[PDB]
Amino acid sequence: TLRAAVFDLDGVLALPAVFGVLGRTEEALALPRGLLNDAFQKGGPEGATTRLMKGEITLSQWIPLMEENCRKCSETAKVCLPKNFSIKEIFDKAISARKINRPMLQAALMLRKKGFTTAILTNTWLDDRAERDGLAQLMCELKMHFDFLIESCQVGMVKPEPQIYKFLLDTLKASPSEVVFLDDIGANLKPARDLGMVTILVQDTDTALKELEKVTGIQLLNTPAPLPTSCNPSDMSHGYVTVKPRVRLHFVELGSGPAVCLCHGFPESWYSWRYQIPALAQAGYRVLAMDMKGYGESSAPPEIEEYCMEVLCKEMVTFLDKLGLSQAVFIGHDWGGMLVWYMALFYPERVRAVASLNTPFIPANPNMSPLESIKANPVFDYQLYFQEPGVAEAELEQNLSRTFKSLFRASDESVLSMHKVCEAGGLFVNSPEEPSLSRMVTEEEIQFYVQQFKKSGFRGPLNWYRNMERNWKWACKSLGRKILIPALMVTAEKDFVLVPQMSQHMEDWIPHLKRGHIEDCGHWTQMDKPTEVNQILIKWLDSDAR
Amino acid sequence: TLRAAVFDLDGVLALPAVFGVLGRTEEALALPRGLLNDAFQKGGPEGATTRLMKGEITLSQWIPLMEENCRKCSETAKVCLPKNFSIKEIFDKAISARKINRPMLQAALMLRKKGFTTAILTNTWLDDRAERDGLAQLMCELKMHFDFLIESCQVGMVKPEPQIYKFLLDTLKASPSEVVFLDDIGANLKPARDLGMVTILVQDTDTALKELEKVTGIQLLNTPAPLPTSCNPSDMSHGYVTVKPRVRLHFVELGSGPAVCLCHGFPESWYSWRYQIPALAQAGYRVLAMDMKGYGESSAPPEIEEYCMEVLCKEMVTFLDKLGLSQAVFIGHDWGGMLVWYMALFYPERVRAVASLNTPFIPANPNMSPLESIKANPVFDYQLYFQEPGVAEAELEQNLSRTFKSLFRASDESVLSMHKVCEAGGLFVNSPEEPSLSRMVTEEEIQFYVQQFKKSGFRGPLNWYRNMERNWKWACKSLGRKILIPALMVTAEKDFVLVPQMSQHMEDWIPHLKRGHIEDCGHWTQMDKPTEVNQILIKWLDSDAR
Ligand SMILES: Cn1cccc1-c1cc(F)c2c(c1)C(C)(C)C(=O)N2
Ligand SMILES: Cn1cccc1-c1cc(F)c2c(c1)C(C)(C)C(=O)N2
Repeated sequence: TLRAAVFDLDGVLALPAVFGVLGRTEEALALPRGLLNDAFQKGGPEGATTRLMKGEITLSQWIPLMEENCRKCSETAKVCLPKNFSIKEIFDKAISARKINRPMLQAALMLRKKGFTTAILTNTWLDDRAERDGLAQLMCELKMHFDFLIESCQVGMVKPEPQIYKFLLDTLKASPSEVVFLDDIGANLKPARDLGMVTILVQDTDTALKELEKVTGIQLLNTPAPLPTSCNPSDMSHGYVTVKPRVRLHFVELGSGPAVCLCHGFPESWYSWRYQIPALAQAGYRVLAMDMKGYGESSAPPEIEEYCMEVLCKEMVTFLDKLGLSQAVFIGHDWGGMLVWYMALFYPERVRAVASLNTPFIPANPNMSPLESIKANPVFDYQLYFQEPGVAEAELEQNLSRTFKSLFRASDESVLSMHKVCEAGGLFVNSPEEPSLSRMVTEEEIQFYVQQFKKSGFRGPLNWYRNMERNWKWACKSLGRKILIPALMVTAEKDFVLVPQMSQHMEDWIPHLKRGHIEDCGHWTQMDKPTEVNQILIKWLDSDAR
Repeated sequence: TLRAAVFDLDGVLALPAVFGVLGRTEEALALPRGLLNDAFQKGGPEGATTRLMKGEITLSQWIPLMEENCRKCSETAKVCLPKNFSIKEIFDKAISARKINRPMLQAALMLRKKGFTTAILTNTWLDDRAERDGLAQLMCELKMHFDFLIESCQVGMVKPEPQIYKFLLDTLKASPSEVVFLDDIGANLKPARDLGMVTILVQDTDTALKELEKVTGIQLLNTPAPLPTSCNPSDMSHGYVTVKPRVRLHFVELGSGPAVCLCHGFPESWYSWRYQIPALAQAGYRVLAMDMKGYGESSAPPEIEEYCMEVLCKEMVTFLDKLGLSQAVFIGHDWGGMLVWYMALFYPERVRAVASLNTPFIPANPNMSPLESIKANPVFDYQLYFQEPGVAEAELEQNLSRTFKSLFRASDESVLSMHKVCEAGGLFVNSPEEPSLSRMVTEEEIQFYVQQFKKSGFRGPLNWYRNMERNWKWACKSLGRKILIPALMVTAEKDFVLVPQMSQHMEDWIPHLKRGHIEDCGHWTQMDKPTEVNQILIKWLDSDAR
């Protein structure tokens, strides 16, 4: 029975293959067929290319050796290479053109999801070209999805030498009959077959996957669209900044490029952005996913006033100061969404661009007390229930698993009434003791939230709702302003509290506002519709945040 | 007696002042004298500019109000503004041209060093212009050096209103006669004087500093060249990455731009780069200063083999993988310098550029055992003393303060023999019990190293020297290679072990090698000659690492 799947890189996980460009170049330059492929393999195991693949020499050292082989081959074939003939130019273009073979990667991802050990085994080189970063990026993206990456230039062995296959088997800790090995080079398949491994000769991806599906008995073709890559908390870089003596802020950090600061809502975590973190970093951004004040590994002081918007915003500015960041793009959800609009209003110099999921920008009404305003809309009753210190803490802390399982549900799964929370005595009075697991979350994801909330509970988080008067007074100072920096408002069709219609007057305050809208999306936007969130954010970041 | 110094921003800490550009524009466009300055102040406390300075409106909202005032003023003066007249263009240029008044900042820095509380008090605006980052950067650089920053647009008050001066005094927790206040606007000085503060009307910086020196009795002009900005450990962003189950790497992080990974030597810390961290981040780089494996907050497993170059380099590659970085520039010192050359040789795709301080690149000699090679040069005897597990640990751990005070000394202060360390029975056998403090370090800096080494001691650090055979075998695999990526070798004139002459054959292996050389510099390069190190690294980074 199979338990391991091994994939080649060139022509398998990445397309188009380089040997294809050797042929394509021959045809474009009208050179004899096979001339470049012949000069590339010249000397066989004793040749320049084998030395390169074994890591004896670098790619830049190899380039003139290939040029000499090309001259030798042309002399014998009684032809002339063109005037502007350049091996460097040919390989730069080929490497740059090679992209991840997305259906092959998805199949590798599905096999690993079903318990397979996966590896990439590749004949590759030590790339020291000025343009080497393109390939470093491709390898980085690919390698994260596999248990092992075995590179010929690191191990000093190449396919089709028998020892590299023995090295592979030892690395996998598997017998040959337990392995499926995919390669586009027939000669590189022979030793794996001779050892007793299941082998697939990859020409077109579709046929290769049909063979792979047949042999593993796992559906790989025609599958439902997969979710984006998520985060394993123990594999992330964890950052910590002291913003003031008693307050430290925790964040998770991934990628390079313009800083993108993600601000979660209530009662959440940096982990609420798990589906966005890998995608935004892959899109070319340095992601900083916060544990907002009162949450996770960030400090949670007990005082109400520590959670007013003015204090929270000041602390986020200090956070940027201590990291040496003059700006960040601020993306918020729920309470995080409210905070980011206020960052844009009070600290526009520090905000590269601003985006909110669900939370609209609504200016303070200077002619009405904030308590009066909240009372006017019945959907906001939960916010009145959250007022009295200790009441909501007791209900939410009673059974953490029940709390998160009852809260984190899709629009067509909610056990929460929301109407008359105070009158009914709580949010969960008509909710089961042992809620079913929502289709959005796994038990493991629920337990992460349970583990995080064991540290500080719900006091700090609830305090975000306990500064209505304080926030109203501060917000009133901004009434003559407009938000004129790049801005995006993302509405969720099925958020029954933060309804899309509530955002309708935003253009009055944010004339250049851009929008996104997610159909069949509830309150927990990032985990409800991660693919759609990623598409909207990446498109907006690339056009408006640079 | 004075204990607080307050500085204005425009025309005091930053030059040239904006009001100067209003005058300069008038002259360039041959407009009536004072026309633009008059339209700028139009309406006094009731005008557009006061509203802007109080934070009622943003800079982008203010621009058309200023345009209207300019039209009104021109109509009255019976003149016409030019065809291409633009307030936005005038202010963008002015803000962009304004730079930090370096001698004023140095004086503020000296006063704070001598126990003064320092603050910036400024009439400023909420900047939402597309080009706002330039100013966000300037404010960031400036604010870090002061106890307080009071901005008119945040507090809703402006100079010369009396309340802002009362707010300042309350913020400083000081009586008026205890404050010296510097401003380039005479009208903005009057309320501070009326309260009883010492005031200085800033025209030219030199005269302002003479007045400031006279009143405080502290030398501010003609001072010796100050050291670069250092790091306060509790004010840094601290990062943590698990590279494998039992190994976590700690780093300090500052700035934005291309990733620059700093790798210290033996027996050091991320803190050895304290003078480089702020300077490189200010130069436009994202600095990652490591605690190398075995040190500080990084893991320190006991096994010798955990510290061989192959393992250390693999872990640094995983470190990049987990942070989502395809490359970093690697800068090393001592053992860190050896590691970075090997990163360049084995992982060139992951190394944007490579630099070493003191440590030359010397290829393995395949015809001689590494132990034989070390024996040939008497200056390397300390490395033989470090071989036997437990011997050097006992001496180095006996008295941490004595260890660091004896080690960290300039070339003309060393109590260390280095000749016949084994024979004499130790490095400190002819060293005092209570060494004097070297001119390079403070007692506080020594205690930081003492505190760090209390966690794991010297086993992990010494193990870096205990892999001669293992490193020699691995290094031999790279003998056919050349380092062809951007590289810098920095020699230190007075390093008596890693002598400049030892680097003389490097061009044979690194043909495109760039060099730096520091006169009167010992082994502890970063703290010995921080200004010179900063100059060399920044110049090389900007030309070769992008
Ligand atoms: C955040 N929160 C805490 C307790 C209850 C909520 C909460 C807040 C909302 F905006 C919202 C909801 C719950 C549902 C799912 C009903 C919805 O459709 N919108
Ligand atoms: C790093 N180290 C640990 C114990 C002793 C040293 C050590 C290493 C050196 F390369 C070196 C020195 C000490 C001095 C200061 C003599 C010098 O000029 N060069």
